[PDB]
Amino acid sequence: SAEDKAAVERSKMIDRNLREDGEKAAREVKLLLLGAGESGKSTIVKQMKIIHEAGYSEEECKQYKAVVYSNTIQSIIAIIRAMGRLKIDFGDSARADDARQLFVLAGAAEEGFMTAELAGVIKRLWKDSGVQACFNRSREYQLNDSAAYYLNDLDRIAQPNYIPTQQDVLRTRVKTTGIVETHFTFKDLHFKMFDVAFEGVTAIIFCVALSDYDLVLAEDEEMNRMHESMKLFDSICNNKWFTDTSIILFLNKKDLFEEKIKKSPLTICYPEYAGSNTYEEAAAYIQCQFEDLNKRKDTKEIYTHFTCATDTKNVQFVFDAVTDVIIKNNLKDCGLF
Ligand SMILES: Nc1nc2c(ncn2[C@@H]2O[C@H](COP(=O)(O)OP(=O)(O)O)[C@@H](O)[C@H]2O)c(=O)[nH]1
Ligand SMILES: [Cl-]
Repeated sequence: SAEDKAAVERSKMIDRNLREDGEKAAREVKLLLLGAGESGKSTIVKQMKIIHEAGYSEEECKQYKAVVYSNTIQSIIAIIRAMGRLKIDFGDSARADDARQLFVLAGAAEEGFMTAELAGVIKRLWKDSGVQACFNRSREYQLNDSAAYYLNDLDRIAQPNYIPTQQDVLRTRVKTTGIVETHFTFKDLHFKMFDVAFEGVTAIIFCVALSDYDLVLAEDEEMNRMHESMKLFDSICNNKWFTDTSIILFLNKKDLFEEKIKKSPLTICYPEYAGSNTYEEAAAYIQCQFEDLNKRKDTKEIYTHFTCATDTKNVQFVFDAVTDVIIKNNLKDCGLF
C-alpha cells in the first residue's frame, strides 16, 4: 500500500545511527515553489501554515480585512471600467449613478474600506444584468479570480464587526516580491519551502492556473498565458540541476477551470485541440501538453496533481501524497541536522 511503501522505505535508512543523537535529528527537505504570477504559490504557502502549523488565527485574520476590502473594490472597479471599454450599458440606467459613486468613494479613501453606503453601491452594481454580462466576459480584461467569491458574500463582509475567515484570507491576492522562505514539519520531515516571485533542491512544486487557458498576459494582450507557463515548465523540468529532483506539477484552479470550460473552448488556447469541451477531456489534454514537455522521459517522471489551492482539504490530501513520493524517492539525498 502506497503509504506503507513509504514507511517501509524510510525504515531502511541507517544514517541516523552515525549521529550521537541521530534519532532526534532533523531530516531536512528543500522544496521550491515555482510558477507564473497568480498561479497559486502564495496560496499553497498559506495552506502549509494552516495545515501543518498554527493555522491562521482570528487576530491574524483581522490583519487581512482591508486587503479583502481592497480586493473587492479593485474587482468591481475593473468590471465597471471594462463595461466602458467593451461598450456594455447598464441593465438598469439608474446604476450609472452608483458607478460614479463608486469612483467618488474609492477616489477619496486612503486604503481599502467598507461602509454601508459603499456596500450598497457595490451590491447594486453587482446585481445589475449589464454588469453581470461584463463579468461573464472577464477573459477580455484583467479581473481578480476572487471577484465572485468576495462580491457574492459582500453582505457578510460589509458587516461592522466583520471578521475575515480563513477562506477569506486564502482568497486574498497579496502582492508578493522576491523570495519567501517558510518552515514546517510534517511526517517528521523539516520542510524548507521557497516561493520564488537552486542547489540541492529535494522537490519542485510547479503551479499552473488551469483557468488561464482563455486569458491573455497582463503585460502583453497578445500572449497566451498558458503558453508562457508551458515555456517556463519546459525550462524548469528539463533543467540539469533538477535531474535528481522530484518534479511535482500542480494543475491548479481546477474549480475555476471546471466552470470556465463549459462555456469557453480550449481551442482558444490550443487551436488544434479536437476533443470534447468537457472538464475530463480538456483537463487531461492540458496535463498531457505539460507532461509531454519532459525531454528525459525514461528517467524522469512528473508527479501531477489537480488542485484547488484555496481548498484546505484538497491541498492536505495532495500534499500528503506529494510527501510519500519524496519519502520514497528523495530521502537518501536529504541531510540530517
Ligand atoms: N478559486 C481558486 N482561486 C485560487 C486558487 N489558487 C489561488 N487562487 C486565488 O488566485 C489568486 C492568486 O493566487 P496566488 O497564490 O497569490 O498566486 P501567486 O502569485 O503565484 O502567489 C489569489 O486571490 C488566490 O486566492 C484555486 O485553486 N481556486
Ligand atoms: Cl457604461
